[PDB]
Amino acid sequence: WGRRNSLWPVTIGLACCAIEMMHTAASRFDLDRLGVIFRASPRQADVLIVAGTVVNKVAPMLKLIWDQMPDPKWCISMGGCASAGGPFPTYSTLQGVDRIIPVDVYIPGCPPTPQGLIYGILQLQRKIKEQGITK
Amino acid sequence: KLSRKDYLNILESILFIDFLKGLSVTLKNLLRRPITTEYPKEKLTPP
Amino acid sequence: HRGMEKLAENLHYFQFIPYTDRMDYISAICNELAYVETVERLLGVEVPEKARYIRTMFAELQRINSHLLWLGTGALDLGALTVFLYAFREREKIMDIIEGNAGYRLTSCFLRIGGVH
Ligand code: SF4
Repeated sequence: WGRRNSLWPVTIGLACCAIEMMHTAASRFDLDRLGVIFRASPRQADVLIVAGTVVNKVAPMLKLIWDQMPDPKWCISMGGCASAGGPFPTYSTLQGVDRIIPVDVYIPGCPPTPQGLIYGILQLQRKIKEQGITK
Repeated sequence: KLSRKDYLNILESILFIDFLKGLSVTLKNLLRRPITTEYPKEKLTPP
Repeated sequence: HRGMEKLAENLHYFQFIPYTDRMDYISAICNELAYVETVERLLGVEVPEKARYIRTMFAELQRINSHLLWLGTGALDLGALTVFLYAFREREKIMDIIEGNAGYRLTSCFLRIGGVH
């Protein structure tokens, strides 16, 4: 329920979904009680949180940040833009980050509320808690 | 001849450290209930 | 760049309001006011008094909310994270008012062509 197993994610703020990310980190919601350290350097991070829409111009740059992370890693696509392309079916928008980087949790919303982002993280933890529990 | 004395000066503490101690009246008083609405335990209901 | 100007060419005027929120996502109601005020000129739509004051008031609450973010992120740039917490403490109050009335925290989608939702 409450695990000392810490998670070190890198928040990739690209659009509006990033503003809601800051509100979750602030004094109103306490995302620390869940063991989220939030390191800023991608070299020492294991969870890639894509918060915002990914433009085709940013796709090669984002993929590089992913391959540059240690192998025990997960990825959370916050909002529909990073999940499936969101409300932008246009010539310059990448329809979902899972097309260039596997994602483990999709958080719907435009943008999701701070609690929705928290529930989404618990879901990632739920997965990991029983990912090392089967085999 | 006779000459009285004054004790005033550039002794700005009569009104400067007074304002600096204002932080002790606000920052110290800011130790109230935590604004945090813990989630998953104790959710904020949407309007 | 997601093609905003090209998305408008394929949508009706009222359908573009939610896309204006996603331009300056920090002050969505302000974006809507600019757009809606423009379309209302093209279509020649008068806005009732109650809505005019609701627009003006909510547009100003967004300006405070937007300057708080610029001040909070501006403070965050030089450490002094204590200002970031206070700035966002006040932003949470403005969002509680906007969310309760518009229905969404950031992308309000409160204005409508002809008044407010
Ligand atoms: S999911 Fe919605 S709020 Fe998030 S970046 Fe995309 S359009 Fe903006």
